Amino acid sequence: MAHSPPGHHSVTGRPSVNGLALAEYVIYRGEQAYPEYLITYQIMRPE
Amino acid sequence: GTILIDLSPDDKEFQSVEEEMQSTVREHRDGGHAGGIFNRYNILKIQKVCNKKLWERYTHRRKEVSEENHNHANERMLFHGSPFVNAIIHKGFDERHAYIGGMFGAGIYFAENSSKSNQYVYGIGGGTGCPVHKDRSCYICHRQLLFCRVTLGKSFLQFSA
Ligand SMILES: O=c1[nH]c(-c2ccc3n[nH]cc3c2)nc2ccccc12
Ligand SMILES: [Zn+2]
Repeated sequence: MAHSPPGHHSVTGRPSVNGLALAEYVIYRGEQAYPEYLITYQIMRPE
Repeated sequence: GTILIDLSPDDKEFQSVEEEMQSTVREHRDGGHAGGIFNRYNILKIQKVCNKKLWERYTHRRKEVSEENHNHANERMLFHGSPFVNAIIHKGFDERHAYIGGMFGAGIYFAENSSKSNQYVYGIGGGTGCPVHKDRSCYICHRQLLFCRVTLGKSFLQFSA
């Protein structure tokens, strides 16, 4: 893995074209996330 | 060390996690190529992931980050999709779970949009789709996402397409 930018713990990817997109985030240390919920699902075919 | 506890659909915790999953679906610029064509999910199960060692690893790091950032962990709840979700829940996140070729460098990527993480369930770009039918838009096969607690601390803001 890379390092975070100096003086930062993560990167925020702010969407700047698609006005409907929400943010995406990057961490560089595995210890900075805990997998709290496991969700089992199907995608649904639109009507 | 990991145990999985089923949540009941009647539990407020199941309901609030389902709502986050459903309400953060969006359309994607690939027309559904990677993740499939859908507006919503059929949630089959939600389980709490309980691992004392992994939790302590997380909270230890959270305190370090917090003390470097005026007592602010900047903790978020975010989605993660990966072919390795079964390894993550048993061993935690590490360098093997990084997106080496990601837009923001080799790190572990998380999304606010559940449908963004859904694009990675079968690999980068949806890989070859589901194991059974090789269909990235499979409506039959069962998928898994993680809804994760993530410490951002001081986050570097990247404006981007
Ligand atoms: O949930 C995500 N997983 C992944 C992901 C997960 C595991 C991977 N292994 N190799 C590449 C990966 C990408 N990338 C994302 C990028 C942006 C937003 C969310 C995600
Ligand atoms: Zn399938």
